[PDB]
Amino acid sequence: ASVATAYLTLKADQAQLQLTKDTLGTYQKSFDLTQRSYDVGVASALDLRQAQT
Amino acid sequence: VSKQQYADANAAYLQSKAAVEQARINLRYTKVLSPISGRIGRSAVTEGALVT
Repeated sequence: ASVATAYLTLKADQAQLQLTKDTLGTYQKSFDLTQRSYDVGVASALDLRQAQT
Repeated sequence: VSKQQYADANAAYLQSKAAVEQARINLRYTKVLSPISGRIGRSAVTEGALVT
């Protein structure tokens, strides 16, 4: 039972890692669009800092 | 602030500065100034008359 528990825990945490790796890319694309919108002059630094955080 | 917000604020400020000049024109019209320099005749209207 301990071996099966640890194997299922690893199987779950790898999927968690992949899904967080997708969420990070989504946040990175949103930051790139906010940086473009700030470099053209439509957004301010207050939105750029939130997209950075 | 962004540059577009400053452009909007500058546009609104300049529109108000033109509206107050539009008011100053009509305020300058109530003191009817002589358009040219010359000899003035007699006044066809007196004090208390309504003009249009």
